[PDB]
Amino acid sequence: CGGLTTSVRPSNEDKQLLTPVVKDYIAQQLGREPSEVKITEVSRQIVNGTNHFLKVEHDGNCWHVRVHEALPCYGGKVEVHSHKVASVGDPLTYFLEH
Amino acid sequence: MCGGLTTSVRPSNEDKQLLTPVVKDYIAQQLGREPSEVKITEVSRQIVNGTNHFLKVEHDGNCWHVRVHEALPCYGGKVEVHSHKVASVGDPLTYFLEHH
Amino acid sequence: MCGGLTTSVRPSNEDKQLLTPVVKDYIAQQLGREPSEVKITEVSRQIVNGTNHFLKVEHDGNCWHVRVHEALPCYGGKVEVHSHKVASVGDPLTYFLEHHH
Amino acid sequence: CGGLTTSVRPSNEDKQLLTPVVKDYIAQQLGREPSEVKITEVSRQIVNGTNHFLKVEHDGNCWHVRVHEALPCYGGKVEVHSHKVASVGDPLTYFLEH
Amino acid sequence: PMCGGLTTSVRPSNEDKQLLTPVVKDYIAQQLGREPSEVKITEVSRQIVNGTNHFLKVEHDGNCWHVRVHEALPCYGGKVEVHSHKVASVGDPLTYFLEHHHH
Amino acid sequence: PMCGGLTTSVRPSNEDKQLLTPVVKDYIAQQLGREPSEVKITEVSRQIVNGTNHFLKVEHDGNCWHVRVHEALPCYGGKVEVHSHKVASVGDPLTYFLEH
Amino acid sequence: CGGLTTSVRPSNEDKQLLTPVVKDYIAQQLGREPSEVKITEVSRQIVNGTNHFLKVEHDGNCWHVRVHEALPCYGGKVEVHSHKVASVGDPLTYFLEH
Amino acid sequence: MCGGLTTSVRPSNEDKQLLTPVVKDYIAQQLGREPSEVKITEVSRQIVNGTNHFLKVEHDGNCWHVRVHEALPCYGGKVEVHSHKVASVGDPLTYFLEHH
Repeated sequence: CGGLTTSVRPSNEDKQLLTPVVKDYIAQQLGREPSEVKITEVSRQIVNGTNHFLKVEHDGNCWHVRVHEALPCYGGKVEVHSHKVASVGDPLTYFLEH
Repeated sequence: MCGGLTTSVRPSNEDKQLLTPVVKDYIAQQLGREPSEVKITEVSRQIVNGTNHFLKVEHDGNCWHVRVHEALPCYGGKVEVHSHKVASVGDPLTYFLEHH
Repeated sequence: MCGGLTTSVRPSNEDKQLLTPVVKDYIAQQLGREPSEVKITEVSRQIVNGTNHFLKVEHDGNCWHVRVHEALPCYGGKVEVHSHKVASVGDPLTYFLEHHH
Repeated sequence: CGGLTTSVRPSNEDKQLLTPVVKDYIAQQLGREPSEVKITEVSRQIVNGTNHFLKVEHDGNCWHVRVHEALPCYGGKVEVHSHKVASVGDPLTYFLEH
Repeated sequence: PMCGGLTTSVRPSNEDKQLLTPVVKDYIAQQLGREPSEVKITEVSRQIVNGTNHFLKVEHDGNCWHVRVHEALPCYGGKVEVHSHKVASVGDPLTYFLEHHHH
Repeated sequence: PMCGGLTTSVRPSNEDKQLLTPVVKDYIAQQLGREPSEVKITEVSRQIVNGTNHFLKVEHDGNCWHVRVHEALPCYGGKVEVHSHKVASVGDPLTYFLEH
Repeated sequence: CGGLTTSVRPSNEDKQLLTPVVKDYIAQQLGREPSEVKITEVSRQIVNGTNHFLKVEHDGNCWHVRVHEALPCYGGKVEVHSHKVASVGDPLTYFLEH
Repeated sequence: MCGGLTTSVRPSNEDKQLLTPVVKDYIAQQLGREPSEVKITEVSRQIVNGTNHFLKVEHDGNCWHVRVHEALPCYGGKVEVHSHKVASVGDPLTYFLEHH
């Protein structure tokens, strides 16, 4: 359940994907302004599940945490996908922090 | 239409049992030591249907595997990188999740 | 793992309200006349997650559009044609569902 | 919701998976095996929903009917995908009749 | 065999009837090729089972079968039994199956 | 996640061959009505089982079957499936059975 | 499965079964018998899994190592529970070294 | 019979992939230095179902948390301490594994 397709070379896929990878991610953290980006291999996984956004207090600090839980028929994995430092009074909203 | 967040609430006991161990382990690995007190005070849920694209990417003589999530349009349509790891060109492209 | 059928039951009122109009119209078109009594006596459900592939297919100088369903492996993995229609090469490949008789 | 992807020419994987299934279907529809079968264009739609298998009595006849209901976020369409003549005593099982 | 003995046969509870009756009814229908009218469970006996199902590819005299063997752990009674088979190819993947030979 | 997935296929160990070969050989012999000449197990994949077998006496339309239903624990997928049945008389004791 | 129950005071059965085992362990760890030993709180975790007993050679030394692997539905943790220095010729048997 | 070990064998590639990193990290922490070559030469498996009892124990004015494993009767019934740590009386009793 939740398996990856056989790796292939990208086709149109390049136009959709390449830009995000080049942009802020890698451009931000990892130095700045990457030169050469080609991809070369792509593999897809269909995922249905739920994101749990959590406010967590630990030892006098406060994080927001994004935990992904895949449905059982999509592999059932539970993983943290990101966190950010927050204040107690901050609203718990959708976020992605690199 | 879909993919909105539920109103933030205090977690149930079931929520705490499922989520706390996973969060606790993540904090421990991020900080390099186990936390003493860990309390989930608020939870909000979002249904997500989409696809993860696992990519082998060569950039300026380096090779990364990158995990990019694409939500379906009716689940908000967001496209985001969720993780990367340094890899060798010969490494198989498999499922991964790499933290910091 | 998923994609099995539930045990057959007599339909609820919700089932009858959702399904009856669609079935009635289908029978009418198949037989060329509206039926008088239509009664759903048993229902069994299957969750399906997969992809529809809409295909333009050329064979011996004819062109069909073909709707092929592919269930995910954990929903049974079946690959099946669900309908076809005669088309021309210049027709756009769009969503369709074609009943023949 | 439930929209089709941009048309592309089929990949080698597409041709390997889909061509045999289509070829067999054409053969059965026409009553003879075709000589050339070529998929020239493909467009994909992700679907989640439920198949309802129904026993239906109408005007002294009995059919099994396969009705697909897409979830609202996958377009919400409700459609008959096939039927077969059945006896009242037949078990209601998975089927596809062309 | 410390564990894995059968309980004393009793009349089923309402919970038993609700869980098991639909499943049995559907199985009978598929076995006979016709839906039964009345289906009643009159007696139940229960066994705890811990063990492993082995799916096997087995080649014999130029034929290939996939075979489902259940092995209970020794302290659950230790029985090793074939439940079913299907004819397969050498090239077929060895996957989960359960074959009833319905009508 | 839930348990009761299949392990990766392997060639059988010597322990596997010793335990399983006799049982399979006998089963083939009974199915075909003659002992096979060559029997080799070439590949094996395992699934953990944790649950309960329900042995049932069932009356349906004036016939009587004994039915063996397996119920996996919730954390092993929760499936309830019939594994076998036999024709019985109404007066027969309900005991352990396996009918091919 | 595999979460910890809410902490409670130990039952009389808990005290009778577990106190001697804990007392003996403390005695061996400290090299002298304790006077007073009291269990004040207990939290329980059901675990199903497998112990892997390993003979491991590293840099000209040989250890036996006991690694516990919980089933996926019991949390999937893989942890070393003990080790002992051994010779290459020693049989690999069940052990627990404190 | 109950909770017996399998016959020792050379590890499979799956065994090496799962177990080697965990063992390597443990050795590193025990010795204070990462080993160069780590090789698993033999493996034996024991299937175990039971319960971990996490205990807060006060003994002669000191406070330990203790992890005691109890195997079910049909898995051998053994009761063993698997680890302890020094704790404060106010510490929450949570899952732990202490190597020191």
